[PDB]
Amino acid sequence: MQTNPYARGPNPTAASLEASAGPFTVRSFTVARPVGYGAGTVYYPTNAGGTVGAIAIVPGYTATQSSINWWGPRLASHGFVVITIDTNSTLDKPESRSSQQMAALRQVASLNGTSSSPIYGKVDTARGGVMGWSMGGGGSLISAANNPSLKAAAVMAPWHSSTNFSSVTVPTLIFACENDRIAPVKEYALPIYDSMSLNAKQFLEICGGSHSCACSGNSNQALIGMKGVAWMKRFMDNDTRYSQFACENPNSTAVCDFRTANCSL
Repeated sequence: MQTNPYARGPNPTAASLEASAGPFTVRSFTVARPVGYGAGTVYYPTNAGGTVGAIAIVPGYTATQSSINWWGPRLASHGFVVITIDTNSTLDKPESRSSQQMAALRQVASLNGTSSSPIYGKVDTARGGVMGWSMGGGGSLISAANNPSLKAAAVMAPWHSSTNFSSVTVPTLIFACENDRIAPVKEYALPIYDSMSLNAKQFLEICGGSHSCACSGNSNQALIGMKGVAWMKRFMDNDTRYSQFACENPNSTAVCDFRTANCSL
């Protein structure tokens, strides 16, 4: 029997985590009046078996929700309320993306207390997570720095005007793309990872990836999805059942570099 209040769903295996969807049934609606950000889509489970944490995903420079949508149903199907946003302007900088990301999390908490919302009472507004691609990745790390109460972060090919994230205390997973030319691994992703000192962290380089190696439609949704859901489950939920999936080398040929620190089983 489970003793962790935040644990949801059954014992996972690599198979169930590598699938395209988890145990729960996902529905999705469109925020009719976004507050603090451009637009948004809310993915959520109908049968999580209790309230779940909320995750907000921000796309990159020039990009929109379609570049990151594949995360919403994948995460929500495993017991999360996921909001994929568009920014006020696709040119918004990483700092602005942090504000809009956090605003998207606040709106999800507002909607949680709205009787007409489909996520009415389905979100534990005290457990929030941040994700993003490229400049949205940089904005997610900024969100973690400014908001240490967030429970987890996971970013793809992160870009920011600075690589100094030594103050981040939130557990942060970084997907890096080997052949990234817009945010080269050895100049952004990896220097960002090594900078962090006060958190559990993981750096996972996808072999032969371009800047969008983790975007919607990539050929590694089994691994990147397994590791993203595992990380969020492990740290947003205290789900030690996901400890090995989150903390250990997946020994996958799709990975060209793996590093992790302070990831406790």
